[PDB]
Amino acid sequence: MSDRKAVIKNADMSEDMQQDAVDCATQAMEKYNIEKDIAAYIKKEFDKKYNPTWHCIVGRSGNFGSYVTHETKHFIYFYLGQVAILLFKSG
Repeated sequence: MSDRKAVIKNADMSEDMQQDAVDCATQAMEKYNIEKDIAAYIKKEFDKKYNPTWHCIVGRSGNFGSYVTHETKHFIYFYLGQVAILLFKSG
């Protein structure tokens, strides 16, 4: 019995981001309980403190495997029971 997954999938970043992401993700979920604010709070917190711009997006097993490339060259991917977050920099 575990109705609260919340796990990370993969991350090809330096590491300071998957760390600041897991935190900005934890605080984003603690400060914000929405889906567009978590992505707007992590995307706004990332670009406003990591240089524009990051693609902190959220979803639910929709189609994060045929429209997240954009030549990322580095990114991270979180999971939250039915939800899927994708942070990265398409700069």
